Amino acid sequence: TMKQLTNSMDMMRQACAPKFKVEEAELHGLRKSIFPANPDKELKCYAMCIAQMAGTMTKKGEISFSKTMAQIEAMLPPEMKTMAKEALTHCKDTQTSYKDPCDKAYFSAKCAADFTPDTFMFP
Ligand SMILES: c1ccc2[nH]ccc2c1
Repeated sequence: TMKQLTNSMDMMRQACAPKFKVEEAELHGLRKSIFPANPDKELKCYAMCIAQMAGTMTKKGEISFSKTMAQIEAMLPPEMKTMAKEALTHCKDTQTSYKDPCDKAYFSAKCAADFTPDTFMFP
């Protein structure tokens, strides 16, 4: 149900957010696909914390396509799996443009948020 998904996301937020000096409005906006254009590293590294928590960012700091697909199939309602997978496919190479894995995580999520703002949700 959406409550199971939302509660899951809140859990990840609560584990990651305290470790970073994020601005409250900026953190809140991510849940509804509102991604600041050029935020400070606190918000970007929060996004990495979340990716690592979802187990989709490796130790080496790459975002795994297969692991993100699997998370999509497990966590999303059947009516949302298709756009999420299309978003992932559209944004799969965003990470190759950034050396810093906080940028990799943040701008890959931002890519997905820009691509499908009506559906994307971030912890
Ligand atoms: C940021 C970027 C890519 C991601 N895949 C799963 C979580 C996540 C967060």
